[PDB]
Amino acid sequence: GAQVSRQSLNYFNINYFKDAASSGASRLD
Amino acid sequence: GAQVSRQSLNYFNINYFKDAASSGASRLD
Amino acid sequence: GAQVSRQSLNYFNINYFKDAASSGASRLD
Amino acid sequence: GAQVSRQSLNYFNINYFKDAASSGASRLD
Amino acid sequence: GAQVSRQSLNYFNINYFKDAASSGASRLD
Amino acid sequence: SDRIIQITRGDSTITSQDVANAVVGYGVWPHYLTPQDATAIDKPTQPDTSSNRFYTLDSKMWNSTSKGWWWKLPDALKDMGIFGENMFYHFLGRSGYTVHVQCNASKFHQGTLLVVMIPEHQLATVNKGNVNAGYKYTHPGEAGREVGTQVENEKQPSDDNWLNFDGTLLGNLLIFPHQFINLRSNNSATLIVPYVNAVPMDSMVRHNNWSLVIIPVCQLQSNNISNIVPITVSISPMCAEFSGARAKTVVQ
Amino acid sequence: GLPVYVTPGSGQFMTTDDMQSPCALPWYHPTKEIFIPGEVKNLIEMCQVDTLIPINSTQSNIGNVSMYTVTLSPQTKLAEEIFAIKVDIASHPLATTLIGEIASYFTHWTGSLRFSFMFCGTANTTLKVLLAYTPPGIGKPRSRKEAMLGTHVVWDVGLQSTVSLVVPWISASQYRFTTPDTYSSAGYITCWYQTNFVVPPNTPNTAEMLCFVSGCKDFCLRMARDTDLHKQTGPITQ
Amino acid sequence: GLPVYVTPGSGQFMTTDDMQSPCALPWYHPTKEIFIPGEVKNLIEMCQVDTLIPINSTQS
Amino acid sequence: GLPVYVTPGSGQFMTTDDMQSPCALPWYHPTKEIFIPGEVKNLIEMCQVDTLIPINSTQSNIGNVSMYTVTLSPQTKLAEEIFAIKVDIASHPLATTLIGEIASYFTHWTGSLRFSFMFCGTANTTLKVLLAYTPPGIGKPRSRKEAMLGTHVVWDVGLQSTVSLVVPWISASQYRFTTPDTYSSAGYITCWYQTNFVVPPNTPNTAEMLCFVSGCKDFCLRMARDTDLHKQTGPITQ
Amino acid sequence: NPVERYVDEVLNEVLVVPNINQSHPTTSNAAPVLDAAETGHTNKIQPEDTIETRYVQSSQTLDEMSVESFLGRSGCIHESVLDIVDNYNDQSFTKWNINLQEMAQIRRKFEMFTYARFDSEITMVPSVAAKDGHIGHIVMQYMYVPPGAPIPTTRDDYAWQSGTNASVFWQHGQPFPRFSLPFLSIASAYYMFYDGYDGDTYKSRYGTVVTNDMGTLCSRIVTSEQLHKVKVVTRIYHKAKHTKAWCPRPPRAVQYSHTHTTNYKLSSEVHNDVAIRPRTNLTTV
Amino acid sequence: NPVERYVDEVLNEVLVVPNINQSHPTTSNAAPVLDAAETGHTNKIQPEDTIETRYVQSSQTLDEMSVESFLGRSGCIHESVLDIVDNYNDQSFTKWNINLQEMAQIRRKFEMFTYARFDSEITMVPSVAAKDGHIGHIVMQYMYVPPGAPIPTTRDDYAWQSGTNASVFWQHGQPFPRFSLPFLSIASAYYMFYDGYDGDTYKSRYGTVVTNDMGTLCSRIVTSEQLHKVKVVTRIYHKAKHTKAWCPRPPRAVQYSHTHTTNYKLSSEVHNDVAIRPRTNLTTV
Amino acid sequence: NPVERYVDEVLNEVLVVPNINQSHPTTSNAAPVLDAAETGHTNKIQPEDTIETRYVQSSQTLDEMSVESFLGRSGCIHESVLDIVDNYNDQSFTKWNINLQEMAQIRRKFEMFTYARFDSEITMVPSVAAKDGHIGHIVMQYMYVPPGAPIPTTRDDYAWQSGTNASVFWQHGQPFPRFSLPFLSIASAYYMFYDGYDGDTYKSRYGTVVTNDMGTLCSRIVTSEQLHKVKVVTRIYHKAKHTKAWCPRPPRAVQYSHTHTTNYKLSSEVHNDVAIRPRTNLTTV
Ligand SMILES: CCCCCCCCCCCCCC(=O)O
Ligand SMILES: CCCCCCCCCCCCCC(=O)O
Ligand SMILES: CCCCCCCCCCCCCC(=O)O
Repeated sequence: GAQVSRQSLNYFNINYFKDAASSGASRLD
Repeated sequence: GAQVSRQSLNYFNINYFKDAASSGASRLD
Repeated sequence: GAQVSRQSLNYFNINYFKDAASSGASRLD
Repeated sequence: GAQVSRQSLNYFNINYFKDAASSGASRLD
Repeated sequence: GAQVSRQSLNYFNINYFKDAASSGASRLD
Repeated sequence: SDRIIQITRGDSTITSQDVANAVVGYGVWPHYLTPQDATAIDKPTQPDTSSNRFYTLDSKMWNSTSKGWWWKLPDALKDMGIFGENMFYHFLGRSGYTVHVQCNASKFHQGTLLVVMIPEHQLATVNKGNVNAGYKYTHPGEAGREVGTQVENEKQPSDDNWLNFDGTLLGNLLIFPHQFINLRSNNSATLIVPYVNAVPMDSMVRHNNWSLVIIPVCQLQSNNISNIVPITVSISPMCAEFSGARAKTVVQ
Repeated sequence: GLPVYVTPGSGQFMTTDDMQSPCALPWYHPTKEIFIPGEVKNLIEMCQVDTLIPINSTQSNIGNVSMYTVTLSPQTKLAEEIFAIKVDIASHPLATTLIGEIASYFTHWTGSLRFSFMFCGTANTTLKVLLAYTPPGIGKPRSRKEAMLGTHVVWDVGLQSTVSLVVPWISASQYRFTTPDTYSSAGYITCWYQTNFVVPPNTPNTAEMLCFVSGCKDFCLRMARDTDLHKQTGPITQ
Repeated sequence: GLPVYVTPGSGQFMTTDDMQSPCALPWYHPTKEIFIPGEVKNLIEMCQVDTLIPINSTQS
Repeated sequence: GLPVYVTPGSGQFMTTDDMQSPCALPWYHPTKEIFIPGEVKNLIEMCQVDTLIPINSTQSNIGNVSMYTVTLSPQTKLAEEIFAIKVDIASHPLATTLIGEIASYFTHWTGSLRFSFMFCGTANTTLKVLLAYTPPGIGKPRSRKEAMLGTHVVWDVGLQSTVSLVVPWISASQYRFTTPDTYSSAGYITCWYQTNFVVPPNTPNTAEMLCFVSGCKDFCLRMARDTDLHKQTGPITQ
Repeated sequence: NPVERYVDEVLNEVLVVPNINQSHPTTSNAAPVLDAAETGHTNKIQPEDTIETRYVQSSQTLDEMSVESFLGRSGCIHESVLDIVDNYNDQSFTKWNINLQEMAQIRRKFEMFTYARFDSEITMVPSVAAKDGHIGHIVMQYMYVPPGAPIPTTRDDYAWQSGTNASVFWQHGQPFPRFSLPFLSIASAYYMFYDGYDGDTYKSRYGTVVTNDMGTLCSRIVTSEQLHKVKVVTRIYHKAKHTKAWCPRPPRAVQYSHTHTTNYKLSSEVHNDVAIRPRTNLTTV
Repeated sequence: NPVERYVDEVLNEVLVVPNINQSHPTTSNAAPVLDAAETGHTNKIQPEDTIETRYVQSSQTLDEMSVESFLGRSGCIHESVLDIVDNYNDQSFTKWNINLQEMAQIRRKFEMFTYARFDSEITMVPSVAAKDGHIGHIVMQYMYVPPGAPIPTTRDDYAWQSGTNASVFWQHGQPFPRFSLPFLSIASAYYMFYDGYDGDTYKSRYGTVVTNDMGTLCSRIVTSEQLHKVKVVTRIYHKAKHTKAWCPRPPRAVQYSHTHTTNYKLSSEVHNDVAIRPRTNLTTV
Repeated sequence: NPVERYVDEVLNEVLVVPNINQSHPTTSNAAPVLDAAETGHTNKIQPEDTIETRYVQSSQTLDEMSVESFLGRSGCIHESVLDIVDNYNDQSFTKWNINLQEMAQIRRKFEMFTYARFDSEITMVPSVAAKDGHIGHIVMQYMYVPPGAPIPTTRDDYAWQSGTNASVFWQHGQPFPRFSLPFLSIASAYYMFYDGYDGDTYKSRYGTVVTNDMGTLCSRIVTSEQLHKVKVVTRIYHKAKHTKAWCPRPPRAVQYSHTHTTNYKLSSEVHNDVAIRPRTNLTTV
């Protein structure tokens, strides 16, 4: 998945696999 | 093929080969 | 080259090299 | 991160890791 | 750098390094 | 008439009533150095008409056995008036040239001279290992070199006209700015060449930018051989400018 | 990470590939480019310039300027043959001409060729010659009559010293091999006396002729390859 | 650099794969295509043409 | 997965590459940056500052402050030579100056050089000197007359103690090699008595002069390289 | 424009140098060539002021002379050796007190400034020498042990578990390991020099050893003992990134002798200890 | 259109050649076939002027004949040898004064021009020959030493630290190393030929050796001494990119004998020294 | 739609076959089943015309029967052998006159057409057999030598410099080499058959050897001589891409005997030379 943001500073939060366990470290807060 | 969705959470369902047999596991339902 | 199509089902026909001989199998018809 | 510019000459300043120390050499000035 | 063109046949002239000497063969004329 | 030509440079005017048009080396007319291409920062000196004039060299005699002649520029003009003085008082120099080769005979004569202007004519030595042509040999002055005469020496350059004195075939010299003096057609050749180099200005003492090569490709023949047929060369600098003034350099 | 599939060819080094690579001297700024007369952008520019054909390259002439000249003189027999060579751009004696040397760096050629000839006798020497191009599928002409049935130019010597004969591209295939190949041998170019070499009295009874070659507007080379007109049999040292 | 995951199959050579590859003759321009009668685009075209059956193919 | 083609160069380690890499200390927040006077952003800033030339570095002077001074005194012969050195920024004795040391970390240099001289005799000591720059293509001047034909400055000693001679960039090529190379040897800078060193009675009959060097607005270095002005012949231990 | 600045980066034309303008003859009571070095300032005279110059458009750029460029090249800072001679358990692991003081080339460059702040890119080049013929399957472990963390004393020490410390595992045949480290100091910048002590007595330590503790690099051959003995040498390379430097200083003029100290040795003939070459006399070029 | 130009690049139809137009019989006092080679110009006569031609649409393109294409092919310029025979310390490293004069094939192509400007792509092909059986773990270091930089004199010379010079480390089993170099000259273009000296005396050097100093390539086997001796041969390949050339010249007609010089040798029978093949006579094809 | 056509490509439903429609009993003086094969045309009668058919929706597609598909499979065309037996210098290199005539499987498929035009994908599969135990470090060089280019006669021949020819260097352990070649002919299509000669005499050559010269493939083990001898076999695979074919013909019915020729051998019992199996009689299925 690609959680594309915009500001231009575009953020591409990509999830390469189809399972939540596969993603990297979580964000804080 | 790229089945790009939008919500911003963009989904990129990519098919790297030209044969249906090549794609990964099917969706449910 | 990227022959981007739209329908959303986007098609990305990419040619990675600069010579026609380099591309893969031709389309039919 | 992707600092996409536009002019068309698009610039893609990508940061592949989540730490500032990971990026390449700094710009001048 | 990405010199994105449009026609849809999009052209992606990408320069992966930050030095002119690094790019491939020049265009003619 | 297209057979005629008059060339005026400074206080000199040269004429010919039987020319074969004229050649402008690489299609570029000589011009002064621009500030976009310049590197040396001192203001250049431009003698103008006192240096950009025709200087006539020592004449040579063409006979049935002649193998050719060559001169190097600016070396050939090192002792020619104001132009010569300037090339020794300054570290840097820059110039274009109008080369006018003269040779008349008679209509009952026949012969052909290939006149060529070669940029960076780096001469070779033959069967001498890595020993290269000595400074003195590539700086003969207005006397130039008579191919087929010079008594050999170790640092002596090649004298093979068919190998362009550098390991390449004579037949391909035509790729360089050139003309022919075919006695039945013309009695002179005219070549105007611009400054050609990988740097905007250079030492006129240790770098010869152009080389004038004259090879008789068709033997001089007639039924009145006692009449001497000379070849005369007149060269006029163009847009000559110098930089880096100091004392006068003395060679040798 | 992004799933990838390493394709065949990966890791190989092909001398003609066109990839990008990191610069060993980052931040380095090359010397400003200055204007230099004589820039060349395409080798075709060099193929369009005449260079001399060492047409008289017999063993006794090689190593002498005479290998570039053809002698003409008063004939006692009519319609005598002056010279004959193959038209093939990379064959001998055309091989060492500039266009022949460049053609030797390619595998295929096409287009029309321009052969020029400059008479160098006295201004009072007259002559008419027949330059002929014999398309393939037949042997070289054995006589002037046989030769003139093909493509030709009758050259009259006069105030203008040079004449040109164009060898048109007459081929079954769009291209031909540059190296000596039967199937694609382009034919011959021969020269014959049309009338005779004539001079007044007290005038040299022989004269020379120079021969040139270059390519016409349709000339073109294809498929780069190493040349066989130059070699290295030992180390080139310092 | 972009994090990647080399998948099984990588580096293999399958005679029926359909990948792209660098051209050994860059800048080369192929001979112009001319019209030739009789082009075939699909083998079905050949299956639709009658041919004789060697029906009496006894050894003799 | 995405089909990829591994290019030549992959897996190699080039000390001058500019790639990204994972951080060994994730989440780590560096110490806040505070203001510190004296920040340097470009080495050119250091090349523009004068440093002393160890011009009098004869064997007997090295290891002593006297290696930085040149002695002047009343002359009995006119137009005597005071000193002479090469102008080449990385040659000796310029090599160990700050600009010379920095130039030794690069392969090429260009631009004009600024040489300054401060007279250190008594306030009642007078003198006129001629500082000359001799462009290349000739040997160093053998006399004042020969030297003044080139670029020069006639320095009159007075209330203002220091004078500057600029060695303009006079070269065939846009750049020169920093290491001692014939083709690109920039010339010489010599010093001669223009009049004479004069003092009233009861005043020291000799005086010192200090010499400085720095680069002008057009000075520039290129192509980073390791220096040969410093070495390591053994392990540096704890 | 972030795209116009991009073009300047590719062409390396971010920092251009001034042109030389045409000048003319002058006769004035304003004498730029005259000044006073006593002020501590450099005369700002330019070529146009001392000779008649022509107009010249400069094309040179100062990009490569930037601090980022100068210190942004990867150089060797350590050569770790694991030589299996006669005892695998004792010779298959080692440690190194991290510092940039042991290799002259990079040390001298950084020491041309008093303070410097930067992130670090560490690249490792391991090479396995087959002393007996084979190398087998070599797997290495490089662990960064910050000051305070337990230092391993055996090849199977629990500290190798690396439950918190960062460890990099390399497998022979795989590309060279590489990782980035963020500016590590407890201060705002690293001290290239430090005129201070860790106390006020005759026995207090002096210099950068007091302020530059970076911890230890502990290495070990992960692979258990093999029949054939090997000698693994891992060379460590360092490159500064996102750099800032303050207060430039004179370059090191003599060989270094020890780490964290400016100490030096002098022979009986000092001209041999410096790069200065003796001149015959004042007028011999 | 940057997309229409893209299609022409893929199809290699950027530079098209002119068509041949239909011509007809003529009778005129204008004789195109006649000219004067003495002028130094080539007669511009075309086929339509000498015969009756038909109309033909040309499909040929000159793309492949471009200078970029001609000089844009990677060719061998050096074959470095590190042969371990009896002394590892002396035989495990070497150096080469860089130049494009030692291999005939690429040298001749570049020498068809007087000046040339281009960036360079260097590709290295190392091959380790197992003289005794094994190769162990081979790691190579290739360091570019620009003129002036210290040249290593031992395999452990401090210069190998490469604190500023660019070094490429290759590991056996990894892909071939490759990097780009920007146009390196202090001038605007490289001299393929130079009719000048580095002085004005009988002992001054002549030719391109005066202007073409590119520094040195220093190599060494990083791996320390191994039981089994190897012979590592690294072949260097060069390819010009973003090329420009000026003043074409006659191709080299005889074998090269030395670097930076046009010198040649001649035998007693010169026809053996050139590619020209003796003709029986003027009329024997 | 370029996206709807995309879906058909993935599903392989670009070329659909016609449905069968329902038919009914008929009584007419129009007899579709009757025709005349003498015309040289095939009767176009369909099942609906001879029986009473039901309606059936066809789902079959002809995509896989396309010419691109038929000839678009990579097959072996050559098996190059470099067998080190007793002389490395002579046995470490070889050459092959390129052609698609030596392997029956792909040759027969292409020969089902008279002319064919296509680009080629060449894939190489090298395998190093350790005859003495080790293989060391094997690096191969494959050079394409177009007709006319100098052919190497030794393993160190200058031609291996490959200053212009294309060469592919492969390193043992790296993936299989692969590159594309554009349609190479001097004509518009390749001749699968050629009823012509290269002259008009009793000694002129006949067949495709006259028109199909593709040059030579020169190979060599780049690695210098090693202690242990190896046998390197490189198998070459070819696949046609972007294909067009003209004038289909009868399939090869007997074994091939030589390249570029339709020659064949016949035994005393011809039924053994063809795939036809003798029938007992006309009525024995
Ligand atoms: C595994 C080794 C970590 C690599 C070395 C990192 C060095 C960064 C710290 C620089 C501080 C310089 C002060 C000093 O001389 O000690
Ligand atoms: C590690 C080797 C650097 C590779 C070689 C780079 C060559 C580029 C310079 C070309 C200049 C040609 C002049 C000459 O003949 O020396
Ligand atoms: C390194 C080998 C090049 C690989 C082979 C390429 C083959 C393409 C040409 C096809 C022409 C068929 C005619 C024939 O039977 O010879």
